[PDB]
Amino acid sequence: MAFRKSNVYLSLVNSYIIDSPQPSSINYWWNMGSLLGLCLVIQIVTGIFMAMHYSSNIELAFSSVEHIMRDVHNGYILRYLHANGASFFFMVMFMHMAKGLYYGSYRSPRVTLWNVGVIIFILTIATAFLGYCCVYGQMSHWGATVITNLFSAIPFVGNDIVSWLWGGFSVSNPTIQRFFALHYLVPFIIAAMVIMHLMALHIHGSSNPLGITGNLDRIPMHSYFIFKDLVTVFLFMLILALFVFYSPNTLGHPDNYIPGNPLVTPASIVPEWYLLPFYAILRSIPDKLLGVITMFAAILVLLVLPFTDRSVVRGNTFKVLSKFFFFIFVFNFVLLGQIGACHVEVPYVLMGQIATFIYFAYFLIIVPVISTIENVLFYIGRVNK
Amino acid sequence: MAFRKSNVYLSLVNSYIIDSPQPSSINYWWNMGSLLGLCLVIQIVTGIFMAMHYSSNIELAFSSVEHIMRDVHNGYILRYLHANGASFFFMVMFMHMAKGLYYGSYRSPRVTLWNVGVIIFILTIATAFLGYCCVYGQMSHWGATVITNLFSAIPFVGNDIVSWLWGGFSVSNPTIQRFFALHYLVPFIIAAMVIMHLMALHIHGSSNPLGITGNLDRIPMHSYFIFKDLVTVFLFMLILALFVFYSPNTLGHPDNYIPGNPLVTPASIVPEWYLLPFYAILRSIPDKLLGVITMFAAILVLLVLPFTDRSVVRGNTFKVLSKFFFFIFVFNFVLLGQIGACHVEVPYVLMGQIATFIYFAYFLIIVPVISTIENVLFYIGRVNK
Amino acid sequence: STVETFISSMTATADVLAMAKVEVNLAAIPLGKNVVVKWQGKPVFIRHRTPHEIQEANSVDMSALKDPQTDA
Amino acid sequence: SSLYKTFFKRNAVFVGTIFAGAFVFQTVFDTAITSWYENHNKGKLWKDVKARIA
Amino acid sequence: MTAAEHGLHAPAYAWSHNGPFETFDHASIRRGYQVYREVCAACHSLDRVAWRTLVGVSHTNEEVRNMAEEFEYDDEPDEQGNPKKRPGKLSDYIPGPYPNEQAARAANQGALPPDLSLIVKARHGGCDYIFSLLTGYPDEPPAGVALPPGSNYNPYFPGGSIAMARVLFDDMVEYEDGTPATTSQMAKDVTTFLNWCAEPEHDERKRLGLKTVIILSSLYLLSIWVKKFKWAGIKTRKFVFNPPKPRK
Amino acid sequence: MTAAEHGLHAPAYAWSHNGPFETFDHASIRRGYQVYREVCAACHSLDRVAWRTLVGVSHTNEEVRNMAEEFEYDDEPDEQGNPKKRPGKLSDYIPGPYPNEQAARAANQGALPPDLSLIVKARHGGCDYIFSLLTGYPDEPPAGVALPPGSNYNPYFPGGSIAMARVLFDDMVEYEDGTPATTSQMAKDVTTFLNWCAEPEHDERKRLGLKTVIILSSLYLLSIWVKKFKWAGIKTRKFVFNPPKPRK
Ligand SMILES: CCCCCCCCCCC(=O)OC[C@H](COP(=O)(O)OC[C@H](O)COP(=O)(O)OC[C@@H](COC(=O)CC)OC(=O)CCC)OC(=O)CCCCCCCC
Ligand code: HEC
Ligand code: HEC
Ligand code: HEC
Ligand code: HEC
Ligand code: HEC
Ligand code: HEC
Ligand SMILES: COc1c(O)c(C)c(C/C=C(\C)CC/C=C(\C)CC/C=C(/C)CC/C=C(\C)CC/C=C(\C)CCC=C(C)C)c(O)c1OC
Ligand SMILES: COc1c(O)c(C)c(C/C=C(\C)CC/C=C(\C)CC/C=C(\C)CC/C=C(\C)CC/C=C(/C)CCC=C(C)C)c(O)c1OC
Ligand SMILES: CCCCCCCCCCCCCCC(=O)O[C@H](COC(=O)CCCCCCCCCCCC)COP(=O)(O)O
Ligand SMILES: CCCCCCCCCCCCCCCCCC(=O)O[C@H](COC(=O)CCCCCC)COP(=O)(O)OCCN
Ligand SMILES: CCCCCCCCCCCCCCCCCC(=O)O[C@H](COC(=O)CCCCCC)COP(=O)(O)OCCN
Ligand SMILES: CCCCCCCCCCCCCC(=O)O[C@H](COC(=O)CCCCCCCCCCC)COP(=O)(O)O
Repeated sequence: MAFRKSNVYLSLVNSYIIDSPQPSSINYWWNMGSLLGLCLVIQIVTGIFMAMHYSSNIELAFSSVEHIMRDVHNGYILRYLHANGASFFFMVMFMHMAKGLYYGSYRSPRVTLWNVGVIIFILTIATAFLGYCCVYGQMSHWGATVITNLFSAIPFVGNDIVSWLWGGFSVSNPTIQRFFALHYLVPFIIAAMVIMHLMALHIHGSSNPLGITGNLDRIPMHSYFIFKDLVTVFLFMLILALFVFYSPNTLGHPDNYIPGNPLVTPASIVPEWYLLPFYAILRSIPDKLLGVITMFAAILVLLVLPFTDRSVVRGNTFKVLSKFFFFIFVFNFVLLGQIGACHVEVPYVLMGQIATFIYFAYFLIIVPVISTIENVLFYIGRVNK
Repeated sequence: MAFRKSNVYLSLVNSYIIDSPQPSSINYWWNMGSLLGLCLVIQIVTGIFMAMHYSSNIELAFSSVEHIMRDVHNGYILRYLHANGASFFFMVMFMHMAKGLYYGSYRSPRVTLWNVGVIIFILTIATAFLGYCCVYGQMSHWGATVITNLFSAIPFVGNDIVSWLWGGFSVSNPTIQRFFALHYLVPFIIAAMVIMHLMALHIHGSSNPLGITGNLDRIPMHSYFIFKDLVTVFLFMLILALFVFYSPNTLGHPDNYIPGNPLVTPASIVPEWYLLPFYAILRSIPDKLLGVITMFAAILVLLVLPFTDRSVVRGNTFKVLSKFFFFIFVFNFVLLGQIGACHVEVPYVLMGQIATFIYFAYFLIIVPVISTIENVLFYIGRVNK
Repeated sequence: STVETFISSMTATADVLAMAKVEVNLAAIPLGKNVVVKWQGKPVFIRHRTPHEIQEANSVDMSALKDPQTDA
Repeated sequence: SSLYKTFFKRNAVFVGTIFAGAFVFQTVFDTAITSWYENHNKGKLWKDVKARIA
Repeated sequence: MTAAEHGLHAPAYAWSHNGPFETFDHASIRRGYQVYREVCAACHSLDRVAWRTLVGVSHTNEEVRNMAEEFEYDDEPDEQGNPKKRPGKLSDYIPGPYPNEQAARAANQGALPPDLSLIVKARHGGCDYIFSLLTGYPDEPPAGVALPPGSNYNPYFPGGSIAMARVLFDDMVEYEDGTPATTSQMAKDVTTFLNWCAEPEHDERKRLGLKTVIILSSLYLLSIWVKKFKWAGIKTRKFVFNPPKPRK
Repeated sequence: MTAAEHGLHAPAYAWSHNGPFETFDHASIRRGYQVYREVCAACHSLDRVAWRTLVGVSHTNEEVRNMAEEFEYDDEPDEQGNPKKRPGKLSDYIPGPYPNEQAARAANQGALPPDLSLIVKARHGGCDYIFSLLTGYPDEPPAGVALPPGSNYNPYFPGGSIAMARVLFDDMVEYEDGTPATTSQMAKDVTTFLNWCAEPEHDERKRLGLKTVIILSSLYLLSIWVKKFKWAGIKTRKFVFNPPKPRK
């Protein structure tokens, strides 16, 4: 046989990116996976070449970031690529998970793939939070303080857990040093989970935007989806180059260029832009413990998703009401982000509570009821009696 | 079928550490691989939990190491495990490569396995050197200086390569910071190369100490070699616990507790104990460029090994002269280490040159000639005419 | 261009090129004094010589030197 | 086009043509874009200010 | 919050360095440094701006050297361990007027004057906010506002009550080039200078952005062509189906 | 090198903390601190030893507090930014006698006295080397050695010529417990104290070593039993072979 098939190392390259049978009807929404892989490689390479100049002391963190942006040759390129690419990493990941919810890729036989995806999502949120605290600006310090006090809400144990996390009594030098070590560490766990994700994908192949089988008309990976992914790679690099070179500090928060001061609290403490729906979910609950439980349940309710989709056809392509309520859900998630960006004021508390309820009601009540009604409507539309 | 066979993730755990067919005659020398895996996990876990307290500035490196050994709870356990476990990592790796040379595991069909082993060996030497320079003692600073000036020996380009490595004009703050970043990075490349090593092993299975096939009497991995590896794991932890808790600073060099001073040169600059044969090979050549080329050729001459072993039986088990000259080679390697630990004095220069020549003559002249003579001797011993 | 960016980011930064040169004063160092400074991460010996030390320097025969070199 | 396949037939001369094209393109594109970016900002750069200061 | 705690919205002034192609006005940066040194530098540090960054940007080599040699920095001590001073050089940083935080809070009625190295990048609105802050003090606060004594009013500060004084008056500095130095002129000059101090890469960032956007747009259109090319065998593929003989 | 450049080999003194079970002599550490403070501390810093490490090791709580309050450290400045001092506390470090390196080289004829926090762990020989260094000065150097003026001889230093003076004489300090304070007694006490300063974990390190070696030896013997147990079906396995009927 061929050398790409008989060699031990090149057989994986073959069976994953050369001769992988892909369904020939998949559109550009089946390209966000390759795009996330490229953006992860961007994050790791800029992280290494920018962490060769970073000193993680609490008295030397912000000065070393400014040393990168001023004294290091092309260091502004590195930091701006790194932060804005983390923003694009979460945006492409949100689009990828929306592709997962829409076309029904979570359903059987792809439950393992969906669960490893949710694990990757949790690890990526953790990585972004740790790296945002490594800047040690104003928002970095106070966001670390608020999230660890949320961990202090745990009954009978929590204060000692938080003194363990801090490595002291408040967010201090051991906290920033261990956040830098963990933040260097967790992306390699993300890379291992990505390899496990690709294995759980490869044992059944991709889905298709129709929700029927794709075993009939398969076309290879090579040259077809290689050049289709190359198209979206160049578009992604174009938009990233715009938001790096022409308007770099748009997505960030301007308070992060104030150095970390434990005495001055800011006027409005807000995380970076993508953690705002989860921050709104947590802020909508009038309790600390129930708030933390609801914030983690807002990700575990993605795990309870394949067991509630009672639709007998895969994906929302050929269904009306499920497609409508899907876009209700997407614009609700955007409204959660925008509620979280605001203050704790009338009527944003009541709207945050209603928006959290519509989030959990979509994942727990709306999907099974609308899928059951859509099944019975498909049946009685064509069966006569 | 069973769940350990039908699941995607547990099938790898099955086919590697549960139902892997091992030859039933392999002795305890086929246990150094599991021992190296355990010692790599030790190095990584102690590296993370000790790099949560490490600040990599040149003015704050040695003080942070002493902060680990004094102020951090159980930090002396972490540093002593880490340094002495790196010493045991190279000792078990030397024993593993000697198992490879002795029993002929380099021969066909295992050339890919041997080449990935040599790549792992080079990456591990690089990791140990970078982490030894991260201490920034006296030996750390001056060893970094000598090795990078050896990189300045390269014609027409080398000075700019060294100004690129240093990040300046001598071993300074950017050098120590990038050595810490690279030293955090390269062990994950070692883990990836270890996974590739296990793949290239698994496509043909282990050898056996007889040099014949082992396809006839295979016994599984599980409970048999699991508990045999558990025996040597507990012995390895026992000896590591001795050299950590009762005599920790034996293997190290006492000059490394002097802080890094660029003005004072030491009386004798010596690397840590295992790089001494390679340092002796390089010091034996009266030229800088030929010295660096000979030092890298002393590892690439392990790659030229399967093409010179002209013995028709696998391994030195049933051959007299090859076994004798193998132990000549092993004690020559020890003599290289002991020559390198000494000064540049009469007669250690002449003995270093003779010992380097016997090293390269074993890998290039002694093995093919003795294997040819042993083949003809096996033939005419039993064939009558 | 990507390789240029990620490799030239590891070269000597701006502030370590700022301290590449020292500008020691000729009028401030006395005659019979030696000045030892840390410049460019290296020691530098500085001396104001007398003309008799110049005459001692340029009149030693080259065969008393394993690497002969004139004073200028 | 035409019958010339001494550029496209052999992959050695084809990738050598692509490399020589990029080698010219780096220099020409950089010089042209620096000239345009300084022509668009006439009067604002330090060259014009240093020429203005007597 | 009301509009008073949030502060009034700074409007859209048409700066000479907005837009994806316009660079800084380096003569305005030179005049902004002059207004900085003669007004702000009594009370604002500039701790992250080295002297060498002004060489070739707003001043020549000898101008920066003769401005840095007016200041005293800490030399390495002498042969008896006595601490000594030295005149500045190109590699040092611009020194603040205050030796520590407590001297600043003592000399400014408790309020700490923030370091202005990143102040146009650490406020929302940015350039427009700094300009409207400087030129926004009323002659008298609106009727019904009880200021705490020692504080001043301008609506652009969040809360209304600021602890700065109105420090831009008509012709308090003289310009080297003879530009009429009114309040708005000096405020525009220092806001351009602080934009330089926060973003010294701005010129090279925009020209490398021009190169990168041109090359990636060309690559994106070329890749659209090659995708439409190599998929042409699959887009135009056709299927006919005559149903087979049912006897088999 | 000759034996002169390498230095004479320090012999094997039988310390009270050698061996895998013996700990430090804490009364000897207390007396070693007294000899340190009254002899060495004029010229040797101890920069890495905090005051709190002596509490419960060689002194009580109030003794360390009343020894630390004799020294002055840098307080945070007052409400006018003036620098002020404060008496020491338990969280500070033991201060050196010299404010910087140049004062040390000025007061000691050019030679820099090394910091003694790790000096028994940064010399080959260790305890034996420090003890033989202190008690090794001859009354006069051997015949034919031209010492550079201002330097002293003892054979244990590498090169023979050391820039230290012989600073251990008979009964220059008085001990609190009434021990006869000869030169060798004081040298043994300071070498034990410097062993404590380099290795404060030494006591707990040896007892955790005892626990770990006992548990791992028991695990190693138990694992040998379980390996001989689960392989018993394979060691005793037997094979007989009657060769098959050749017609097939
Ligand atoms: C925000 C930062 C994200 C950074 C990620 C960068 C990549 C952005 C990805 C956006 C995306 O993937 O959307 C895909 C969406 C669905 O695609 P489809 O397969 O149903 O359409 C087949 C096409 O006609 C085939 O036509 P063809 O394949 O020959 O060319 C496609 C097109 C390439 O454009 C794109 O990839 C998306 C812009 O080439 C062009 O002609 C462009 C002309 C300038 O494309 C569409 O057709 C648009 C439908 C509405 C989507 C709106 C998205 C709002 C979120
Ligand atoms: C060293 C390896 C490294 C890796 C790998 C890495 N980063 Fe980072 N990251 C850093 C460093 C260093 C910083 C702080 C310096 C900075 O912010 O510019 C940082 C900062 C960040 C920030 C804050 C940026 C800012 O300035 O506000 C975000 C967000 C972030 N990382 C996200 C990610 C994500 C998402 C990934 C991958 C999934 C990732 N990082 C991988 C090194 C790394
Ligand atoms: C953070 C992850 C990390 C990993 C992974 C790691 N180390 Fe280290 N290592 C360190 C740190 C931090 C130091 C410096 C602190 C110290 O020496 O105690 C160090 C120091 C060392 C030293 C010098 C020890 C001394 O004190 O002299 C050696 C030798 C070494 N590492 C070898 C290795 C080897 C071999 C591996 C794996 C194959 C490895 N390290 C993996 C963090 C790591
Ligand atoms: C929470 C959901 C989820 C997350 C987050 C997620 N994935 Fe996926 N991924 C999927 C699903 C589901 C599929 C298959 C969907 C289908 O084919 O219908 C998939 C498919 C893929 C594919 C195959 C191509 C494709 O688009 O189907 C790649 C490659 C991939 N993922 C990589 C990644 C990478 C890299 C990350 C981030 C590190 C990631 N994924 C994060 C759920 C997820
Ligand atoms: C360059 C030589 C070499 C190096 C270095 C090397 N290996 Fe191996 N390894 C081998 C060879 C050869 C074999 C096959 C043994 C044989 O001949 O049957 C092997 C086999 C193994 C095995 C299977 C168990 C065994 O004993 O054979 C493991 C596990 C293994 N290697 C792990 C490692 C790990 C882990 C490292 C370092 C991280 C490593 N090896 C480094 C050559 C090497
Ligand atoms: C009278 C002393 C004084 C002078 C002179 C002075 N400042 Fe201020 N400035 C202050 C003080 C005090 C603050 C702090 C205001 C506060 O914290 O409420 C301040 C704050 C600022 C702020 C931040 C305001 C905010 O709300 O964040 C800016 C911007 C500023 N000054 C610009 C300037 C500029 C430009 C100059 C030079 C023209 C200047 N200042 C000169 C005292 C002064
Ligand atoms: C006269 C001033 C002086 C006094 C008093 C003094 N020292 Fe020293 N000591 C030095 C100098 C100078 C050196 C280093 C000299 C050299 O390097 O040649 C030194 C070096 C040492 C060294 C290491 C020498 C080496 O070669 O590594 C030790 C150990 C030492 N002193 C211990 C002590 C002890 C213990 C005391 C108090 C009991 C003490 N010293 C008191 C001046 C002094
Ligand atoms: C030929 O027969 C075989 C055989 O086939 C096999 C497979 C093996 C087995 C081989 C191995 C076990 C080697 C495997 C080694 C690896 C896979 C390397 C992986 C190493 C790692 C350390 C994985 C990385 C994991 C981490 C870095 C996680 C650590 C994270 C921490 C500690 C986070 C801490 C932070 C907090 C907040 C808790 C044999 O031993 C063997 O001979 C009998
Ligand atoms: C479903 O079909 C598939 C499919 O099967 C696959 C695999 C992919 C591809 C997906 C990926 C490749 C994502 C996987 C991503 C990873 C495994 C991340 C790997 C990245 C790293 C391990 C980090 C990179 C590390 C380096 C490059 C090391 C070198 C770095 C440095 C800094 C060394 C420099 C130092 C010096 C001294 C020069 C698809 O896109 C795809 O859809 C078409
Ligand atoms: C690990 C990182 C994952 C990133 C996801 C990237 C997904 C797309 C990868 C594109 C690879 C293109 C190879 C095609 C190929 O070799 O076809 C080869 C030849 O094709 C070409 O020469 C393509 C021209 C050169 C394109 C170079 C693109 C480099 C920019 C890559 C930017 C992203 C890294 C085989 O083509 P053929 O079988 O039709 O004959
Ligand atoms: C991040 C990776 C995580 C783990 C996933 C594993 C997938 C790895 C993908 C690597 C793809 C590129 C590898 C190409 C190597 C192919 C060359 C080859 O196989 O030739 C091999 C020899 O390989 C070597 O000597 C060096 C291999 C080192 C590879 C280090 C990268 C030829 O050997 P052959 O297959 O013909 O067997 C005949 C037996 N005598
Ligand atoms: C570069 C490679 C790095 C190493 C990766 C390869 C080695 C991975 C070894 C992993 C061993 C531990 C995995 C055992 C978990 C088995 C559970 C399982 O497979 O059930 C999966 C579901 O798994 C999940 O939901 C999340 C698993 C994430 C794993 C996170 C570690 C169900 O699988 P299945 O479809 O066969 O079940 C049908 C029901 N009868
Ligand atoms: C994560 C990999 C770490 C492997 C360490 C192996 C090196 C041997 C030295 C260990 C000394 C550090 C522990 C210690 O100081 O304990 C000391 C006791 O000694 C021991 O029990 C060590 C026995 C090791 C058994 C290994 C079991 C395998 C566990 C795998 C991980 C879940 C201190 O005990 P104590 O703090 O008083 O409770």
